[PDB]
Formats: sequence, C-alpha cells, structure tokens
Amino acid sequence: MVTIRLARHGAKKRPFYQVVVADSRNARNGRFIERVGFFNPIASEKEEGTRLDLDRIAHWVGQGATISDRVAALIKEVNKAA
Amino acid sequence: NIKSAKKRAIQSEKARKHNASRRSMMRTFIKKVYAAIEAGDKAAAQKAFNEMQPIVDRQAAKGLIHKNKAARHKANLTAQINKLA
Amino acid sequence: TSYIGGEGHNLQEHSVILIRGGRVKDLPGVRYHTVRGALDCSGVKDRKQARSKYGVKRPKA
Amino acid sequence: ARYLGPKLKLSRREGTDLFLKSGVRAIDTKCKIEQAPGQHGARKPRLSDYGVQLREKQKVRRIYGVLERQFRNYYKEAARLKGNTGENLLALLEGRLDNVVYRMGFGATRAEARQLVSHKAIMVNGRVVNIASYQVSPNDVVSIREKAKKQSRVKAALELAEQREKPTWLEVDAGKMEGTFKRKPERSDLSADINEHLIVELYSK
Amino acid sequence: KPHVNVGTIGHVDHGKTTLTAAITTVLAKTYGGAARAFDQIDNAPEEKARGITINTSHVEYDTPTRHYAHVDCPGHADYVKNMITGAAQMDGAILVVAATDGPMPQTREHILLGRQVGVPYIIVFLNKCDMVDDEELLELVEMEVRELLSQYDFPGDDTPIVRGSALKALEGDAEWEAKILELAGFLDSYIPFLLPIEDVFSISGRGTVVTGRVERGIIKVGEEVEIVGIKETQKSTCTGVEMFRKLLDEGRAGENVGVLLRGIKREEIERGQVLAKPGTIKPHTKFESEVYILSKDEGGRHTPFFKGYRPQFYFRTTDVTGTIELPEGVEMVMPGDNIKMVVTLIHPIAMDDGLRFAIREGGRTVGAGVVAKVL
RNA sequence: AAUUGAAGAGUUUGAUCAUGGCUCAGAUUGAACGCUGGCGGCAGGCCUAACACAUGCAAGUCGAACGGUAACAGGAAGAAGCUUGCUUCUUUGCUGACGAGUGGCGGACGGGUGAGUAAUGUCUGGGAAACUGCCUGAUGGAGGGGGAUAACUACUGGAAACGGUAGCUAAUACCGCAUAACGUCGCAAGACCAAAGAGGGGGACCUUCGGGCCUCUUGCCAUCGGAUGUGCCCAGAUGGGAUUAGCUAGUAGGUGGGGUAACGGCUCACCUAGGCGACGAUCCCUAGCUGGUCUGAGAGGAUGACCAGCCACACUGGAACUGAGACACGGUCCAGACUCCUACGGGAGGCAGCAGUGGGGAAUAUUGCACAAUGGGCGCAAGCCUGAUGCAGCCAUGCCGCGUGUAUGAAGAAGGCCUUCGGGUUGUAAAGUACUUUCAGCGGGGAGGAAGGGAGUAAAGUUAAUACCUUUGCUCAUUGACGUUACCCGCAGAAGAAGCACCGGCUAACUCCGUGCCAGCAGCCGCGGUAAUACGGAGGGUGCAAGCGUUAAUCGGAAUUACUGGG
RNA sequence: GCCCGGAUAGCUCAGUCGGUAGAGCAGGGGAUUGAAAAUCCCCGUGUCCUUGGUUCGAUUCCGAGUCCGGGCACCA
Ligand SMILES: Nc1nc2c(ncn2[C@@H]2O[C@H](COP(=O)(O)OP(=O)(O)O)[C@@H](O)[C@H]2O)c(=O)[nH]1
Ligand SMILES: *C(=O)[C@@H](N)Cc1ccccc1
Repeated sequence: MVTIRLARHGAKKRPFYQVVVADSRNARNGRFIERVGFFNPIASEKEEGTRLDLDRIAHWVGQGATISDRVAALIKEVNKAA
Repeated sequence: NIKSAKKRAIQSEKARKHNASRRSMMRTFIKKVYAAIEAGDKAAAQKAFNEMQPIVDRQAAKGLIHKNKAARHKANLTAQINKLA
Repeated sequence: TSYIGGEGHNLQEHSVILIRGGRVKDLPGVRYHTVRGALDCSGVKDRKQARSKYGVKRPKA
Repeated sequence: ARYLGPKLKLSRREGTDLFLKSGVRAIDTKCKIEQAPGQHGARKPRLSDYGVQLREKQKVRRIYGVLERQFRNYYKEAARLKGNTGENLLALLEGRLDNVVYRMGFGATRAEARQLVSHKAIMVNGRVVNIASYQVSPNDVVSIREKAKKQSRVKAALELAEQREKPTWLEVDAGKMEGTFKRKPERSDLSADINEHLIVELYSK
Repeated sequence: KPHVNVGTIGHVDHGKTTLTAAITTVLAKTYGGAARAFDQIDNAPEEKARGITINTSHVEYDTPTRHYAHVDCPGHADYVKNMITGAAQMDGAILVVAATDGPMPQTREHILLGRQVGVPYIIVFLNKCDMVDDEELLELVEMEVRELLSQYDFPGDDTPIVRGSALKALEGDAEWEAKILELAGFLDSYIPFLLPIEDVFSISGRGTVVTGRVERGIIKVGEEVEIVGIKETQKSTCTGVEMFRKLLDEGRAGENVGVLLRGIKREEIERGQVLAKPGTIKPHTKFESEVYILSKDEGGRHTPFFKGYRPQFYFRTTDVTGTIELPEGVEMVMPGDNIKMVVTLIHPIAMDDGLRFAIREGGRTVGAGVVAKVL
C-alpha cells in the first residue's frame, strides 16, 4: 500500500509537515519514494506556506495509491480548480 | 505468554493438525503414481495421474500451496510416464 | 603507582581515590596524579590561589 | 555577556580615547590617560609581534562590547563573503543595533545605548527588538517606542551628538526621534584609525 | 504550621486513653478536624522500630494555634520501649493522675522516665474527679503529685494541673467539656517538616525507602525534601509513601511512614540522620549544650570525668560520640551537676537549640542534655 | 551566486649548519572530574555488563461475520406499595450495546540493542531463472448441498497451571457436488481446478405471516496487468598480520531424480579429476556497514554518537508450524542455565519497549501527562488501542541569545599594597546624586498549533422514488496534553544574579614578604643551595565568561610514511 | 543492625595473663667543602587511637564509640 501522508519535521512546538509519498508499512519520517511539496501549518502572512504539484500527486493516486485525509482536505484548500 | 493473542496459539494447533493432514493425503497420492512408474505400468499411472491430478490442483485454489509448486508437480510426473510411454 | 601532590595529604593504605594521567619527568616510572578533592582525598590546607586543582573549595568568609 | 567593570581602564591599556566615557563632560583629562594600565605601568612593553596583533584585536572588542566566541562567530561570517575579509568584518560590526542607535546619536555611550535597546525602548520597523545583536538590513528605519519616548535619557543624549561626526551611511530625522539606516558602511568613513589588516591573520591560527 | 508532640502518661487504667479520646473530640467539634474513636485508640496497630515490636496509636487533635500528634500505649511495658529506645518523644506530657488512686507507683515510674529522656514540661491532668467530690481529698491528691514532681526535679510549684473527668468529656457535657479546652489551652501556654532515620530499606526494584515516624508537618507524594546527615547535605524528592506495604497518598504528622527517595544508595544514608525542610536548618560542627547529671543509684557514674572526655550522645536516633570541652572554672565534674558543656562533635549534623537527648557511655545512661547555644 | 584558500616556537652544542626525534600554541568531544553558578531557546544525555531483574504500562480491533447476552441501560408484559399508574419490580435477546467463545484482520509494522559477521553483510552498477496481502485498472462469475466443533449444560481430575467424558446449534469456519475461461499440466488433442454472503431503505406484488422481491453500499472467486515490498545472481569496492603457506573430497563441473515461489551441490546417485592460491588463499586477531561527523588548504587521516537506509539479535543453543510475509522482542515445542510458586505428583517466567532497581563503572535523567496533533492497527463510520509520536520533568553536556544596570562622580577618601616614604596604585572604582528596567517574582489579559469529526438543512447524482446512500457548500455546539503557554500589559524596587585559569621563555600580563635543593611547581626547556618576576600567601595586571581550567580521546602542526609532497 | 581482627614513637614489630613502654630500619643536629659523598662528635623524636570502670597501680583486665579490612543479615 502506497500513501500520500505527511512527515513531522521542524522542532519542538515548531512543526513543518512534508507532504510525502511513502509506504504505509514504514516509519513516519522513514523511507519515502518522493516528497511532493511541503506544508507549513504554523505559517505567517508571507507569500508562501503550501506547495503541492498536482501532476505528481495525480500520477500516484491514479496508480492506486491512497491519500491521507489531512492532505486531501488541504487539497480542497489548495483548490485544484480555483 | 499472558496476552489475548494466545488464541493464535490454539488457532495454529488446530490449523497444523488440519493442514498437515491434508498434505499427507496430498503426498500419498503422488507416491501412488510412483509405484506404477517403478513397475513400469503405463496404463496404471495414467489413471493414477487423472485420479489425483485435480487433487494436487485442488489445494492450489485452497491456498495451501504456492500454486507454482503444484504446477511443477504435474510437469515432471507426466515426464516420467511419457518416458515410459 | 601515582604521584600524590599537595602540601600534606591524608592517604593511608586504602581509601578509594581518583587517578588522572600526566607525567612529572622528575620521578622514574610514575605517570599519574591522584586528584586532591576526590572521594576520600581531602582538599589541601591554606591554599587561596589556583584552587580548581587541589580540590579546595572557595573560602566561605 | 558584558564586561561591567571599570570600563575606562582598558582604554588606558592602549592609551586611546575609545569614547567609552563620553557622557556629558566631553574632555576628561582626569583619568591619567596613557599612563595607568596597571600598577607598574611606567615600564615600556616589550611588544612582540603576537602582542601587537593582539592589542589591535583587543582594542575593538572593548569598543563594541562583544566577547571572543561572539567575535569568532562574527569573523566566521566575514570568511564566507566575497570582496574582502577585512571589510566584511567591519561592515558586519556596524550592523549591531546598539551601534546603530549609538551612531544615530540617541546614545551617549555604547554602554548606555545598549541599555535602551535591551529594555525594549528602541523600535525598528514599528517592531520591538530586544537583542542588541540584531543585524539591521539596509534601507530600514528605526524609532523610539512611544511609552519609552523622551524619558529624559535620549533628550540629553541627542544634543551630545552635536559634538560628534554625523556619518554618511545612515540618516536621522531628529524631529520625532527617528533614525533610518541606509546601505552598509565602507571602511573609509569609519573613524579612520582602526586597522583591520592585522586582525585577519590572527584567526588563521 | 508549628508542631509539638504530646502524649498521655501515668498509671494504667487511670484514664489515659479516654483522655486521649477526650482531647481529640473536643478540638474536632468546637474548632474543626477529624476525630478518632475510643476503640481505635484503645487498640493500637503494631510497628517495628529498630527491631522491637511496638504498639502505638497515632491520633491527632488540632488547636487554633498549635498542631498536635498524640501517642498512646495500653501496656506499661509498651511505654517503656517508647521514650528510652527512641520511638516516641514528647516535648510536653499530660500526666494522668486519678483522684481515686492518686500518685501510684506506676504513676511514679512515668514521672521517673520523664527525668531520664529529658521531658522539660509535664502538664498534669487530675482525672476521676467525678467520684471524689470533696475539696479536702481533692487537694491531698494535688500535693502528692506536686511533691512527686518537686522531688523528681520538676517545676511542680508552678505547673498547671487540670482537674477533670475524661469519660464525661466523651458524651459531651459542657461542664467538663470546656475544662478540656482549659487543658488544651494549657498545652499552648505552658508548653517545618522534619523526619528521623530509624531504618532504611532498599526495596527490591523500587529503590531506597527510608523509614521513620513524622516529627512535624505534613508531606505528600512529590515534595522536594532535603536531608541533613553526618556528611555534606543533599537534595531529593519523596516519590512515594507507604505504610506497612499499604498505599498512602500523604504522610501526615504522627504517622509512622515510609519515605521513598529519588535515586539514593544504602551507603549514602546511614541510620541516625534526618530529613528536614529545604530551608530551615543547616548542619553545625560546633555548639553549646546544657546537661543534667544523674547519680550512681539511678545509673549515672561514680567517678568524675575530665577534659577530652567523649561520651556517646543519643539524640533521637543517633549514636554520635563527641569530645566535650568543659567550661572554665571547673576541673572535675562529679555525678550530679547541672552545668553547661561545649560540644565539638566528630560529624556535623542539624543541631538547633532545644533538642533533647539522653547521654550514654559504655552501656548505661549517664545524663540528660539539651542544646543551649548553636555555634 | 555555488571550497577567495596552507604561519610557528623550545630542546642536542662552548658556539654553528644540517639530520633527527620529543614537546608546546589550535580545533573538536555522545564526555568525566574540580571549583563556581542567574534565566531562557534548540538538540542531546548507558560509550562498561549483550550483566541479572520487583511492579505499572508498551497491540488490539470488528455486532455492518455468527451463536449468544454473563453484566449495564431502555422497551414491553406483568406485578405490588399505595400519592390508582407516582413507584416497586419478576420474566424477556425484542432493540442499544457487550464480558467470554467461534471467525476475518493485525500480531512479520512500529520500538531497542550491536553480541555475532572480513563476506552468506553493506555500499555502487547492472541482471533474470521469481513471488507480491492490504490499494488500484480491465473482463467474466458469484448456482447448489452435507456433516462436525467451541461457547452453552451435566459430570469430573488437578493446589494452581491445566484439562477430560457423554451430548447441543449456527456462520464470510470446514469439506464435496455444478460450471468453466485469454488460467494451469501437455507438441496437440484432451483432462482438471473456484467461491460467501451481510447492512440500509422501500413501491406494485408477495407474506408456510422468518421473509421473498427491486435497489444502494460493501465483501467473496479466477486471470493478465500496475504500483510497492521481498528473495536470488554476477562484477567492483569494503580492516590489520606472512613470525599464517598450501587449502578443499559434496569439495570443481556434468547427467538424472527430488526439492525450492524461483536458478543452483540447495540436496542426493553415478562418472570424470579438477577448483581456490602471491593483484594474498586458508588461519588468527579485531569489528556492524554506508549516507555522514571532526580535523585538514586540498589530497587525505581518524571515526561510524544522535538522525536516515540496510543486515543481525531478542535469557543460551536448536528446530518447526501458522501465514501474503517470520523460520518471529510482548508466539509454540525441546535441551540447558538462573530465578519463582508449590498442597512436592507438576507447572510458571525472560525490560537489548518506555520508566525503574541491583551490580558494573570515572560517568549519563521520572516507576510523569495526553492520545489535541502526525503516522500505524481494526472498523462503513463513529470510535477504540497506540511508552510510535507529541510534550513535560532532570543535567551548564554542547551550540546560541540575554542579564547581573546606566549617567554622573576627585578630599582624586577609607582601607589594602608598593615606595628613593615625595608619592604612586587600587581608582570613575566606591560612597553620594539623578533616571530607566530585559529577565526573575506577583497580578490580570491573550495567539497559534484545529484539519476535521458529529448532528441538521438545501441542492446535485443514484433509483420506480421527493426515500436510502454519495458528493459540493452552509448553520449550531464545538474537540487542546503542553498550559500558572508564545506574546502583551500593569506594579514595586538596582532590588534577586561573577566567578575561573594565569603572569621566566614558548605565550598575551608584576612586585613584596615567607619558606631556603626544604616545601612544593612542572606540558617542554627547566625553577629551589638564605635577595625566586617559575614554590606559598598578598596587592596589581592579563585571558575567558555562566563558564573557566584539568585528564583522556582524534586530527592538525608532522613535508617525523612525503600520491599531491621526502630520502 | 550484629560478631572479630588491626589501631604500639615516620615505618614494621617485642613487651601483658596489672608494677612508671623497647628494639630494628630510620632520620636529623653539629665540624669539613662552592654544596655533599666520606670521617669524627651526640642522639627518642612515644597522648600504646581516644575515653571510662575494677584502683597503692591498667599497653596489657572488663567495657563502648570511631576509622579500616574481612563475614552475616533485613527488604516501605
Ligand atoms: N470513675 C472514673 N473512671 C475513669 C475516669 N476516666 C477513666 N476511667 C476508667 O479508666 C478505665 C480505663 O481507662 P484507660 O485510660 O483507657 O486505660 P488503658 O487504655 O488500659 O491504659 C475505663 O474503664 C474508665 O472507666 C473518670 O474520670 N472517672
Ligand atoms: C514501612 O512499612 C514503614 N512505613 C513502617 C515500618 C514498618 C515496619 C518496619 C519499619 C517501618
């Protein structure tokens, strides 16, 4: 099973989630096939904080890979249409 | 050990007594074919073949064999009787 | 065998101590220093300068 | 962090008015300058090469009020920049907030200027900055927070800047006690007597 | 809250336990607090202190100004192993004297045992005043106690004696109920967590558990407590308290508890030291002590001592011997003096003013002392 | 924008140039110790005993798989108090849910240690003789029967552990039949092989009145795929010793049989007699490997803590089953060692999981909080479990930031110290005086980490249907361990916060007195023999800073292993 | 917690079954020399660990504690 989950990085009280394509039978920050963008939930009023290249994502889900609910909800936030 | 996953202990013993009993009958059907090949009776083994050909193939779909091991059996066993006939 | 430094010590046949290396090039064979102020070896008396070595505490008064 | 000791004695170590005690009385004259480093200060120092190289470095540290590890951290910054190491150090050291406010004239002495910065009185970009080691970026404006504005200290200090230099790599308003930092300084316009050439090879070893 | 240990002494069956059941109830209703039943005080659970089986009930009564932890023994021999060995000590005792029996020989032994261990104050409670209701016989019982105190070196000429009836204070009759308040009032007028080290136990798997009954204050599981020992003092915390292998969330005043430390060996703590409050007392290498010397017929000595004489001081749980310096003016100190002596003990420990002890030397109790001045 | 970068000095000698070792100045450390000590931010903290271990907890879950319901809460029938429906309350699986049992799934993940391993491993680059649950793509099927077993009862052995005897019933449990395909065995013809039903809603119809029937969601069987994982093979590379020189006889290859998912000496029978070996076999010693870390101008040298991938191990040794996957940390069987219970016949147990204890050792932390978040497990979901993880506690262990205040202040004091006793120095230092206040401490406000989920409603699809279900918005109440948070404001007062090494040269910075080859100093050269800038105290100065020194360790300097770069 | 052995001038030991403490190795003080070797001339420098008892009198007798090493427990 291949998933599109996250990866807790950063520090104590200062997270930085790496939206990553990995396997479900491994560690959170373990073996991953690729990191498709990143996510900053502790962001500011700057010009960034979320990057997700849809093409790489769709190529994985189209194969049979599952997506994490957190990422999918944020995918509705990244709005593929608008 | 003190763990509710000790049912897998009694599950396996129920399964090993079951599975091996099936494997023993699976093997003896193979042995029966070798008796005729030893005596050289091309007619007996042919019948003995189709006697349990479905049997060894039956454990394949059951999940007992890796299905390729079972297929390998039907290949060489035929090779012996065609060598004889 | 180690070198017991200090002005008047209190080591008698036993009492566990600590050994730190370092030759003195004054005695044939020795290669260590018994640390003053460790486990049983008390601090040397009347020493007001350089007390990190010799294990003397800071004078209370 | 700080030295907090007789901060005029070390000026006698080198025999130069390092502005450590500007205050309100401009000219001191009663400190026995140039002839009171220690007790037997009448003797002439042997002054070896390692000694002349050290004093050059030791002069500036007592001037900005930083320490060795702080300085070695600063020098390492100068190594990883193009152009020239000699100027990379001095351009960096002017980036100190307590130096900037001192150069603006809002601080009599750097020691006094360091205190207003550390006590949230200073405000850059409308933001309160506590750490004096704040490397100010070019083209930025600083100001004094309103509650801590004109609390008698900056008032006396502002007029004392009228016996000063009034540099060119920065700009002041002095109408609402506002100062704006321009581009980073060049060597040619900073005191003209502090040699950075001797500093560089000391940290090579 | 300041705390003083108190106990009821005297002849058995005079009214000690019911008086103990009288003060615990009178201070719990009119002032507030928890009350202990009489049968709960009459029956005492067992405890093993220094290897001796001791049955002592630990009840408590609270006064608006003072905190009290009471001890009791339904057997005279149990009272014997209390004060001398170092189990139970009171700064002020409540001498229970029945008006129908007066000063009994057993009452005379409790007056005697107060001398040796060093009990400075003794409040007297004349009990059984509900039988002898005449003025003449009630004052003959008063002078016999006072003569038994004055002969035994006690300030019997100015001690407040409370005439009362203990059993009448149980049902709640106001006439004798308020008199116990006069008794409780006399406990305050006339008469800081600290813990002695009676025995240590390296509980297998848990760590080092020090045993000892609570001297003063209340402690819970988790407080940072310091320990003053005959070494350089250290800091730790009480990660647990159990009593006879029975869980206990709080270690209160009077209860024989078991404190569990935070990372300490058996060699770090030796029996005799003390766990005190982090910030009250520091150890001293020098101090002054006031002592009273017995005579040859009550133990003591028969030959005097000189300079350099080092007797074994027994302060609550410690057998520390110390070379004693004598005051100027005296050379030979004969058995029977009441002079002060200078102490330079071999190993520093928390020695504040007021600490009582019974001096020994060779194997017999020589005298009773109290720290006069800390140096 | 992407390595702008390399130092020396002391000591052979009467003196000198070389050769040549020894040593020191630097950086660093998973650190330890000594002294001292104000706080905070982020990491890190058992390297020796892979030493033995008390207790708590660390993997369970699903009623939408099934018989049941021992318990808790309702419904319903009934029954008793007596206020006649206010209560009391015996039956009852009829619902919600649920101990224990059968079953599917997980338990092979996650987490810890480094004993073993010198090549069966790892790293690098290729390869074909394979397999691959969960997830996903495409195409068909999913028809029909039978008999046991646990729970549950009766009886019964045993201290317990732990079973036994005669019977009961069902199922997505199990076993046959039917039907086969581009699937499998075969040159072909032919032969042979699969399975399982549940949940919600409801119209006509239909009700042996259980339910069928239509439909929605999901699961089951087979095949070729795909993604992913896993296994196997070759080549290169991956420590030291030749005072280790011959090693090997299932060993080198072949044929055949058998076995393995798959090729194979993987294993056997027979034939042949070869195979490895100086560009190092075997043997012995040591040892987890790499991406990296430290030093170094580089090349290289040393090293492999934390993190990440991999292999190995799970008290010792061995074996095997189950299963997609283990030949398995919290699984089984056996031998052995060490503990534990014992009713002495017999059984029970493995902290190198997080804490913790004994002991070891120079030395390395709480038997904490919560599942809010991320991930994982099961489940339709809700949820439940989660010592993974997220946090808190402990320590100056490291990197980093900040404070211990500022300005003013000359009889240029007292006192200390030196003095040619004039004075100088301590010293703008302090006192005195005028202001401000980070962080401590006290008292109130207050981010953000929170995405969703649950219920409701409208719309759009699904359908016979406005239902059910699914999806896109929206409304209500909201879910936060940390947490007396980050941050902000107010109040009082300089109030609560500075030691450590050193001062002959190398190497930055001095005298006096005391001790007199004594005591001690010491890295090296070297000090001390009665006037010591080197011993000890004291004043002063210097270096650094909440750290300063010391020892050990590694590299550098060492071009004293020299390929760059020597003789 | 309890039971013994060492605690004898710098060091190692004799002496006791009460009678005013020894020896050996020492080391040092003086004369010589620039300072010592060598030679000559003189040597206890002791609280018998401390303390108390049985006292004409205790190192030695009975007692205790403390320090050190060696054996046994006990497990809030
Ligand atoms: N007459 C009378 N008897 C009393 C009084 N106080 C106590 N007692 C009696 O003393 C007896 C025991 O008293 P207590 O102190 O419990 O004795 P203990 O527990 O055995 O030492 C009881 O039986 C009471 O009757 C009193 O005031 N008057
Ligand atoms: C442990 O039980 C202590 N709280 C009390 C105790 C009992 C027996 C012996 C020693 C202490």
